[PDB]
Amino acid sequence: TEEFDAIKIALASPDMIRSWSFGEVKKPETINYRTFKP
Amino acid sequence: GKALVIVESPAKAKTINKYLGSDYVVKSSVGHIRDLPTSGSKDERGALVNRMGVDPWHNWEAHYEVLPGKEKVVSELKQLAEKADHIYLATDLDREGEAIAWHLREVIGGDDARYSRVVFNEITKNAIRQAFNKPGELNIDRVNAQQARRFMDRVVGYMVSPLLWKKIARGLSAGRVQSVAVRLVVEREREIKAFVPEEFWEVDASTTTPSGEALALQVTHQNDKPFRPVNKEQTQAAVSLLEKARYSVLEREDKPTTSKPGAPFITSTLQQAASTRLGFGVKKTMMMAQRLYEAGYITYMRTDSTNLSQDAVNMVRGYISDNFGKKYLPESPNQYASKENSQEAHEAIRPSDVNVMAESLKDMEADAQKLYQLIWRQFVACQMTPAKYDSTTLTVGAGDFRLKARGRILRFDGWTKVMPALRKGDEDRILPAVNKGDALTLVELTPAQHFTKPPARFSEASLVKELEKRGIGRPSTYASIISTIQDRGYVRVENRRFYAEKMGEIVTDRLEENFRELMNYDFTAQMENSLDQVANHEAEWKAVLDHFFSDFTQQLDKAEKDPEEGGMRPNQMVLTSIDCPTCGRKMGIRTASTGVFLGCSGYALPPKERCKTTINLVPENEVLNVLEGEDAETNALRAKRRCPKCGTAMDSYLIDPKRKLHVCGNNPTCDGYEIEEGEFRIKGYDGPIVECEKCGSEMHLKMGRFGKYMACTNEECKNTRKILRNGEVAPPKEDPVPLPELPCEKSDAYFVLRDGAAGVFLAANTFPKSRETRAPLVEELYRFRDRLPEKLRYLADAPQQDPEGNKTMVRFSRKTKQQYVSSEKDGKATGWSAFYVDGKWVEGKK
Ligand SMILES: [Zn+2]
Ligand SMILES: [Zn+2]
Ligand SMILES: [Zn+2]
Repeated sequence: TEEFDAIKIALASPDMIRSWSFGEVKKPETINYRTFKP
Repeated sequence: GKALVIVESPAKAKTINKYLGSDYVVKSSVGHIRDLPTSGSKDERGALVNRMGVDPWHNWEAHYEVLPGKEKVVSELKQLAEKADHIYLATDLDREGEAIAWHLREVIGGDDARYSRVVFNEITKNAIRQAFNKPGELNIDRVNAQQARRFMDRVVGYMVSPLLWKKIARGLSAGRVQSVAVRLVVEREREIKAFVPEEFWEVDASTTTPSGEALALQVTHQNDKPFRPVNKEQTQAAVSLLEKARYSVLEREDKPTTSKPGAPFITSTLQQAASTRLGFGVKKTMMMAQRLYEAGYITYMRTDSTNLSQDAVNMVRGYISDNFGKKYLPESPNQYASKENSQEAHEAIRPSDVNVMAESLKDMEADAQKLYQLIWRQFVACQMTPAKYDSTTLTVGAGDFRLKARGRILRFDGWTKVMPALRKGDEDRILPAVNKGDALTLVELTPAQHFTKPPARFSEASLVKELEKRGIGRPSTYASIISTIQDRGYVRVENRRFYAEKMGEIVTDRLEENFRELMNYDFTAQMENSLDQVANHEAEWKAVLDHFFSDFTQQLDKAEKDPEEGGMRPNQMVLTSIDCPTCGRKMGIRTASTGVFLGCSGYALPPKERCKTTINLVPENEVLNVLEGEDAETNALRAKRRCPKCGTAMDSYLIDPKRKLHVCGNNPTCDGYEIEEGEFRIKGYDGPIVECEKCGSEMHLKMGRFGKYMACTNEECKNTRKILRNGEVAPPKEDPVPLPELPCEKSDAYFVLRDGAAGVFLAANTFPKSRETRAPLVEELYRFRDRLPEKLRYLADAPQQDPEGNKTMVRFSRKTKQQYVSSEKDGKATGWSAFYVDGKWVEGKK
């Protein structure tokens, strides 16, 4: 697939992790029981 | 026998029970059981005397009454009094306690040989034993004095308030001493706003000795005149001349200094100390002092006597001799003299047992522990040896200029040891031991710029000090004056400092003009002194009441007349150029009990041409900077604009996010106004802050035909929720079905289902009045399932009864923000609850 040659590891900069995320989760709810919907 | 002791507080009951024991039954008569009427529950004069209860013309018949909820306690007390053989009235020392005791006596009856009046200044074993040993008779003279005061205050309040409603504004109030306190605050406000700060500069100098020590001085003369440069350029010139000149210490002064401890607290001194050291105002100070007294740790907190018992003096001298030792004794007691008119029979505010340290007060909240520590420290300090200081003063000369240092060094500390200063003062430093006629070497010098202080705004404690100086009110009154001036809306307290509302100025001016005798400080003092004469039994209560009432009625009947006849001038308009959004006309600046507002002259035109449009202001808050210290008030005065027509400062208000309004201090006597887009400090509406689920905007609390209700601030959104019986925020409605089939029980209304963040509840169609709310039952919902909106129908499907057969109720789980159904038996929850997990009802034990 990606044909990588090696693996690299380092600390996570906060801007980097925020760049990963597609959104913030702010409330503890998990899934509705009235309709099985998040 | 069994002897019954009646005490006002329940905590006082517990503390006194600690020392009385099994032979005595202690019953706590919570507050005033019997009082003049309050609620509504030549006919005008009849209705006035029925509202007052007091009838001044028919020799002050009083028609006392017993308030809703007191009757239970009155019944219990009567039963216990029938059981008991001797009835002991153990109210507090002061006139209020005597009035309470008289009321109790008169309700229970049997007066002559069945009531003993007990008098103790502290709730302690020795004091209580001495008090019960030889009880006193009920001192009817002090009761009469208290009744005279109460009658005066009700006469003035009820007779004046309709006059102020007619002339000035509905929803005003008045009071004898209250109005004089407002007058004091308003006079200080007028002095402050009149003030025009000058500007003056000062120079500071830095010097080293031949011995390498270092000294800092301040520069105070030029050409043998006072050094006080007016501008920057002058100051820079002075600094130049100083630097060029050569300095020598032409003056060397030295002298011992002694400082005595402060007197033990009277109530006014205790309030001033608690404000200055701990920040407690009046209400918190007296509440905590009352708790400390009722617990038994301190003597009675309403006193103007600095006297101390020989027991107290011997105890504290023992404590000092044991802990500190002989140097701090000193040889003989420190006497302190109170006013000749003071209640010298009373003691000061002191500990009941000097060895009880503040940390040991397990049952007192931390603020009360701090207040007790202050009382203890003062009491110990007052008997200790004076502190000893040695003081040095230096003067140094260069050219046309002389510059000065003063310093003190501390060598015995005895009273300062127990009672330290809050911070070091400017003279609390070490000047080095320069010689007489010494020399000095020079380091670089700093100018400073200053503006003269205006008279300082009253604090709560400094207003209490002013009242104590003039003789307006008494130790028992002070807290009530300080509270009532705020509660009645004439004065506001901010930054721990007193500020006077424009309505307070209007009412002060009107009352001074019409009722000059009532508002004059000397006549207020003379009235207080005459009440003291009554309590002495130097005067007859009814007499002085009649004299007051005759004068007051003369002044009232003059004041009622038309303004051309000479009665109270109306709330005169001041006019400004602004376009009324309803009719474009010029707009004027107006004061109501609600505040200060912008009105359109069509308000004074008959219905045909009447305009009720109004515009609503927010004042700029002054934000005094604590870090600026003494400067903070001066800079506030500097911040204000000044009126064009007069020197008086101007006060500032916000009319648009684009516009801001300035108004003169003597408004409406002065008609200057200014309008500017520049916008100093701004504020907004409030109330239970709720979030509107329909637009996310802020939602505030408002009342009216909807009574307690919550409405969103967004002008594009009119969403409204409602307050219910046992919940905050306000469920809106969404399903406000006027369920006509469910009747109210405490009233004749019918229930309506409402929704909101609190949940789904039932409320009276007249919550403003009925304010009756209860949670719906599942069977109730199933009865009216059809009327429920489409969403809530699921609640009707929930099981109606638990496995035990008990009836269920719909509840809201805030932690999960969802509705569930729970069963209750005997009013307690059965511990069974059902929620709705994925289209089916999951029931189980809670
Ligand atoms: Zn108008
Ligand atoms: Zn002016
Ligand atoms: Zn809204």
